[PDB]
Amino acid sequence: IGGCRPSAQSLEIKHGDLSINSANNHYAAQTLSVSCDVPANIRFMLLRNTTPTYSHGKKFSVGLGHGWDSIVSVNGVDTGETTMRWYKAGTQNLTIGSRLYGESSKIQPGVLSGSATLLMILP
Amino acid sequence: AVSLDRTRAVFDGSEKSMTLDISNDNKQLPYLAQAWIENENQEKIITGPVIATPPVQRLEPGAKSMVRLSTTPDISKLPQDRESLFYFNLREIPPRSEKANVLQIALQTKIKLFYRPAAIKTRPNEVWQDQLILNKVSGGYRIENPTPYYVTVIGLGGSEKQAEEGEFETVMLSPRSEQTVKSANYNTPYLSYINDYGGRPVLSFICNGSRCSVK
Repeated sequence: IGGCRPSAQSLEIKHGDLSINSANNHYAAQTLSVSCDVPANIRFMLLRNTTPTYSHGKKFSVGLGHGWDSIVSVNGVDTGETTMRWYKAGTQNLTIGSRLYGESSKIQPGVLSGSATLLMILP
Repeated sequence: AVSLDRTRAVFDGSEKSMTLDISNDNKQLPYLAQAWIENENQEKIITGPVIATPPVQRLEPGAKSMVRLSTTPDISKLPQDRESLFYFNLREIPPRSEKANVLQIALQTKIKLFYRPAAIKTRPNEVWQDQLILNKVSGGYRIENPTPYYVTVIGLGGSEKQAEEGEFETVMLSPRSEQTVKSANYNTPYLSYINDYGGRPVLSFICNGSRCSVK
């Protein structure tokens, strides 16, 4: 009978104006709201579309182009996944964070663009 | 932006196909919707025994539509006395960003898709979950599922409220199987699960020694 409902707004993490000098280590976040009519449990997993230019160990990341990467996080986790629980009906928030560059930044700046998939596995 | 109408899907094997309603809840932007099936190990499969159509479609803002799940002849290779597990996936594709320096996040939803052969079709007023058996053992309970259906257990406590509020790691029992979980000892165990429709019933157990069954 249908379940939790995430907000419909487009999810775009905007870093805005960025200078080739001061572009790395920038940070920007987006907040996705989720309303459930019954107590619930949802597992969120990040999946990469754009391939990372650099290596980041265990941290999840995507490619923003022109020699630039981004470490994406959910609810403050860089690991790549997190679970949210509703002990009762209501709205809970999931925050997505984005930190730039990493490793050997021998960039070639010029308008960054990238993307990742936020998967919700329902029990 | 693109939502689904349920949390799990049951495919009655007596039918040839069924549909699921999807909706683009975003009112300003059009989205593409990708649908596909994965096997029990979450590996995408494109040649059956179960398929989704269309693989991709466009939804204007606020538009409503659906995805059709169908079977191929190979569906007969599956066991007929129990459920087989698949997963349904729906991933959105937002329009390219109009601004510069942007990380787009696309939502995807995966739900359990239960293939239920006609041979084990149930009567809409039947509850196979009350056949479950809880055997008290060191550290918890050995839960038995003698039915031909998958059972998703979400709660287990000493009381009704504990079963539905208490912290518990959800486990899904495959048909005709058993699994052991850690937990305190309860004089009158209460277990909660999620049924075919998303309902979350609670079962009260009575114990005969270390053997507990539904009252």
